[PDB]
Amino acid sequence: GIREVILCKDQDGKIGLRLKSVDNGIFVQLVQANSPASLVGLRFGDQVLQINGENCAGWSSDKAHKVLKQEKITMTIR
Amino acid sequence: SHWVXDI
Repeated sequence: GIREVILCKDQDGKIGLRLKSVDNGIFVQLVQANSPASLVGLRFGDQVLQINGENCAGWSSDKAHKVLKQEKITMTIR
Repeated sequence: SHWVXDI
């Protein structure tokens, strides 16, 4: 059930995705409709296992910010 | 129990 999404930022540099760290995982909390995130089928409750090929379990906010807000982003999803 | 980030 593991999938990969390969996302492209929109014209304003955004993806339309809200991620939440909750005990033992990073999860999708909100996907804006008609966004790059919604176009690759991300949904509430999806678990993000990898970001740009790195396992992201237990990442701090700083680490996520560095990786995600330092125009292709990849994520491994369960 | 932890952070939120919008991307």
